[PDB]
Amino acid sequence: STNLKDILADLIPKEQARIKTFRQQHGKTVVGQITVDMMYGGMRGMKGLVYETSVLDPDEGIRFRGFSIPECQKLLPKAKGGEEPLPEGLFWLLVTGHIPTEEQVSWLSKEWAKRAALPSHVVTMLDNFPTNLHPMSQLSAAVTALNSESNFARAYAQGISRTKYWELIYEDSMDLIAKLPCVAAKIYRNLYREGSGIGAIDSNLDWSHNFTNMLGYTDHQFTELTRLYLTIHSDHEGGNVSAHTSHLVGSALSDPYLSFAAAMNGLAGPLHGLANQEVLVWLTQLQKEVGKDVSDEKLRDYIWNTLNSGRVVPGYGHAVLRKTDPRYTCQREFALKHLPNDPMFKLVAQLYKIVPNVLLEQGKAKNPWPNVDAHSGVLLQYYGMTEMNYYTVLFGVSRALGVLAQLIWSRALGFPLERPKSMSTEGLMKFVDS
Amino acid sequence: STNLKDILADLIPKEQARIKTFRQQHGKTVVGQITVDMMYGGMRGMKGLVYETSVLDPDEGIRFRGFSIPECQKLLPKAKGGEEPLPEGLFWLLVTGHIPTEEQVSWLSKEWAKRAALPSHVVTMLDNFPTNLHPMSQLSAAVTALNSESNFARAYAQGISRTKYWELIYEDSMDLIAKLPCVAAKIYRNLYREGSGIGAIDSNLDWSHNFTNMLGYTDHQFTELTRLYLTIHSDHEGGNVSAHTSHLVGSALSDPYLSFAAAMNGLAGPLHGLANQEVLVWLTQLQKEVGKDVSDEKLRDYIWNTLNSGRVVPGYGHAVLRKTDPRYTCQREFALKHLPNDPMFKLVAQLYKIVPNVLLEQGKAKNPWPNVDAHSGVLLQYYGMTEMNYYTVLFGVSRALGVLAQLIWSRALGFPLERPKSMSTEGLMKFVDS
Ligand SMILES: CC(C)(COP(=O)(O)OP(=O)(O)OC[C@H]1O[C@@H](n2cnc3c(N)ncnc32)[C@H](O)[C@@H]1OP(=O)(O)O)[C@@H](O)C(=O)NCCC(=O)NCCS
Ligand SMILES: CC(C)(COP(=O)(O)OP(=O)(O)OC[C@H]1O[C@@H](n2cnc3c(N)ncnc32)[C@H](O)[C@@H]1OP(=O)(O)O)[C@@H](O)C(=O)NCCC(=O)NCCS
Ligand SMILES: O=C([O-])CC(=O)C(=O)O
Ligand SMILES: O=C([O-])CC(=O)C(=O)O
Repeated sequence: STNLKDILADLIPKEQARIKTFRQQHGKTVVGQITVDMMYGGMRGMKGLVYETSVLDPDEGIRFRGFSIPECQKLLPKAKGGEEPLPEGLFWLLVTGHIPTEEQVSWLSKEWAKRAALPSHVVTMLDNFPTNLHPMSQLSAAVTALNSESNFARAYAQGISRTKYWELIYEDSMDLIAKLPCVAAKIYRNLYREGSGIGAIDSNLDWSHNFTNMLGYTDHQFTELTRLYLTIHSDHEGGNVSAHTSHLVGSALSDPYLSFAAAMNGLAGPLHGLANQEVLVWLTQLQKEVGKDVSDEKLRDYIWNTLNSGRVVPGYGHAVLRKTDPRYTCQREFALKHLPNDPMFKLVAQLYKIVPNVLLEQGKAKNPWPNVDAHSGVLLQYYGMTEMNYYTVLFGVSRALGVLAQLIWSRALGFPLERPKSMSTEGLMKFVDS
Repeated sequence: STNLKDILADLIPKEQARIKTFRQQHGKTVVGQITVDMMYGGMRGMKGLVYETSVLDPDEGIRFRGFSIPECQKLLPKAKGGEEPLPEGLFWLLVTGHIPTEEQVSWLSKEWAKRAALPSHVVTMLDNFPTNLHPMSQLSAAVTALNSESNFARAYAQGISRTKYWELIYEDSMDLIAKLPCVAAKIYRNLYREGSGIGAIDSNLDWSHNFTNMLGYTDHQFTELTRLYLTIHSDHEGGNVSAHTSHLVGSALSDPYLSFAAAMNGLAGPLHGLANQEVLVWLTQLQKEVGKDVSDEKLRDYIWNTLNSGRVVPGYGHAVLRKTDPRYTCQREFALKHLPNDPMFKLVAQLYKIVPNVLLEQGKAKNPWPNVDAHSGVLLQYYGMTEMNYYTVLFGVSRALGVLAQLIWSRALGFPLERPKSMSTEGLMKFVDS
């Protein structure tokens, strides 16, 4: 009806049947080869897992259940006075494969509003943490401590049918999504608002709005940016470190809280969730070095120096993507729509033109075009979100949507423990020699 | 000399050269095929990663740097008045590929004794946690909060050469190993010893002994069991969920603390680190149902019922192993040596004979023989370690040794971000159809 759990109950049998047939006909079909280099090279280009919620196409970028971000911008419900898609509807899409109605999204905002209360042990933990404990650590720790609240963990220990796993996983996932802005906002306030209270959840507000309210912002366009941000960082296929970590830990039947916290520890890594900060730090050094106002000619020579030094241009490139990132494009649209005379944004715009050509000549790049992280920092900074250490928390809150959507499906489809075979160098040499 | 870091500094270049040559000659060599079923089946039998510290051979079980557990029992230094190998020496083996001297192991015990102090924010967090927060959650949270202490995290943000990564990773890993018994013991005392202090580290004691002292035990043979336990659970190749999680999160350059905490969230999962408890719970139900003293004939009929009900016999089977687990064998040896007239152990012994034959006839089993978890609970319980929820913490403290050993090498060898490609069902169907 508007009850997601019932709609999902109807979808699951159909998907189980489809997969069962496909495995019966094509289980033994070879879809790729594993080389020595793939084993040493982090499984690069290895088809490794099934992940239903999103598929990253190298040339066009991300599709959410086969929908592009432009399609999502147009189709997904917006807040009444807003233009930006609500992350609620994105989650509905990832879970159901269907664009929700307005009423479905309204129902979901209300659900998450009612599940958001933190247990007091987690409030205490958060309030006692020192200011020098990184916000991503605080998040992960708190989410792990939330596992006390887990339906799945409790029911599993009492012996529960395999077929009922997804239901408890759904319940925990909805609970975690609900609580995450409260957790995230407590961290922000404890670190940068002298430990002031996060205030009330409003049952008539969407998730992003309750979040920006608890963060202590009121600017309507910041809420709009947050809706966009939370929508587009939500999922990036299954092979990224945070999706894969959530997937792997979850495959051992760790509850959503544990699986998500482990994902956060992966997103905290420099090579996964820190690029936003790296970009902003690089832009700041840029201005410092050549000046806050620059012609396109100087700017072109700086890139070259960067590269000759053997240093990357942050925010350009991607592991699998090979064209401009649609997550970048849509932030650009927001900017030139809402802050086009922003000096930092202008630099971001400038680099868009210049950097691509360079990286080409250099050769080594595969993808000479920008990723999402090239553009997120200047938007956030524009609206007073200046605490760069905190940025990966926003990413984390976003990424819950995609990874938990998929976790529900992994349990509904009965995906088993992920357990590849490892080899040593010595072992792999003898293997090859016979 | 006796400085591990210097010895490891000498080993690394040689291994880099060996791998570089091997990739140049054999990078493009195919070592396996990926099928649709492997993607749906948790990468089962997929050669997925390089993991140097240990290799699980399906027929003989685990080798630590090519040494068996029997070899390890004989070669590895023991405590002076002891017979059981010290986990210190195991860690030395995994790190160096070499059996340490007595003096090397003594040096290592002293190193870990000096690094063990907890920061006060982690003591506070632990002391404030409620009793209904699972010990594995408490561990993971505390380890994550320890990331405040990370050398690697700090140095990376200041820009550090790739070539120096392993050194800071070593430092953090040694620090984490040191602190882990203190963390683990604080949890145990807060949960089951009314929050009494963990008392002092003794700089002349080995790690396991300081650990059993902080746990509040004095029985010499418990310390001996702990040495054995911590040695044999230390590593089980790279494809298990906790090793792989540590490996994946670590590949994003998450520090050892974050990587290990994420591993713990995976070990907390029922299908990875809970089998010990499942076994004990099953044995208890067993006695309850058929009686605490039984002939081998009744016992044989119970198994059958279990199986006809569509329920597993816990502690039998393995994902990759296909014969009796040497980790099982060596606990048996300890038992029939130290507690042979233990009623629970006798049941464990009885099941050894009977269960294998059953599982055979049933067919479905691949491995009809016992794994390590069949045997750990009765040993621990025998010595008063009766809090089953806590058992996976012991496993966790053990598993640090192997996963952190390998983390050092992954960073020394410059292993890149792990990033396989995922596919949807829909996508994988179209892929196959062309
Ligand atoms: C995203 C990124 C890590 C992808 O790494 P990758 O898949 O290994 O990249 P490639 O396979 O294209 O690497 C080919 C070469 O181009 C280099 N390269 C890639 N992107 C580059 C960039 N934006 N600037 C400079 N050099 C770059 C690589 O370092 C490598 O050089 P090398 O041969 O000297 O080692 C890489 O493009 C990068 O470092 N970008 C900047 C950081 C960033 O924006 N990250 C966020 C996305 S995860
Ligand atoms: C360890 C274990 C999970 C391995 O799983 P696996 O690799 O999928 O096992 P297999 O491939 O051998 O499964 C073949 C069949 O034998 C069954 N089986 C395997 N071990 C069994 C056991 N000890 N008792 C009963 N049935 C068992 C499986 O459930 C499966 O039955 P199915 O066809 O009805 O689904 C499995 O042996 C098990 O459940 N053991 C008991 C729990 C345990 O000891 N786990 C700790 C080690 S991780
Ligand atoms: O795709 C990746 O590997 C990393 C990333 O950009 C993301 O997860 O959003
Ligand atoms: O090997 C596995 O997959 C699980 C396990 O027994 C271990 O990690 O010790």
